[PDB]
Amino acid sequence: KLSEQLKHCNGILKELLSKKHAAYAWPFYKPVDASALGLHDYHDIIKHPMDLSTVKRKMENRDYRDAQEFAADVRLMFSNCYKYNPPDHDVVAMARKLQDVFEFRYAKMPD
Ligand SMILES: CCNC(=O)c1ccc(OCc2ccccn2)c(-c2cn(C)nn2)c1
Repeated sequence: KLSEQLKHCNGILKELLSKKHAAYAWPFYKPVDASALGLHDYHDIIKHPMDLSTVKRKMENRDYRDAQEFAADVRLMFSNCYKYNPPDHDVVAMARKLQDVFEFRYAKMPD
């Protein structure tokens, strides 16, 4: 939502939030509510929380100046998941699948 590359980023963001990917994207829709989920060590392990609603707010507010800055937040969101959770947890399988969607479309960035 701005430059050509940021339009491509906004397109990816809309796809990640779309019903097409909802079966595995839903844990990433909103900030992790650590207290609600009983994850009382979450904010000791994850210094920089990130989620798709925060990425959406930042895109809407024209916070991202380029595609690289947008991608860094999306990857931070996945990295937090891989850091906090055992690699055999259901949420990690969901993260892997949504990251596959992200990486393959991000690679189609217009020059
Ligand atoms: C290391 C222990 N982890 C958790 O106890 C845990 C539980 C639910 C989560 O999210 C809701 C969710 C996801 C998938 C299936 C069912 N419920 C999470 C979680 C969510 N995110 C983004 N990262 N971890 C962790």
